[PDB]
Amino acid sequence: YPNPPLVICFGAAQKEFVPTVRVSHEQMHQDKYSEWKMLQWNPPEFVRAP
Amino acid sequence: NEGISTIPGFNQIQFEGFCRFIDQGLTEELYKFPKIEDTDQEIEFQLFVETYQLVEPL
Repeated sequence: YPNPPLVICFGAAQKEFVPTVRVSHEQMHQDKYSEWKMLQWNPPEFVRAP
Repeated sequence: NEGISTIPGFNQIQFEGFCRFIDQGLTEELYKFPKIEDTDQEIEFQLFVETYQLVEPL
């Protein structure tokens, strides 16, 4: 056995998947995704480190 | 509201300036136009800022 202990990551393989989805009070524009980056500066409490 | 999340356009200043002009300055200047009252026996009129129509260039 190699020196670094092996770890097993059991689950599913998905490209970009955010499982924690709740309701956010503040919302942004519907179509303009160029201003959706503002909510990644002050994120909701549950999506601070997804 | 634009420009708070990305870099604004380099021609937005003159764009909004010309828009503000063609929106309010023409009417503001036509309002201060004086009224000429003469030609009693003749048919004339004054400057009424009610139509205010600009036609597209041919």
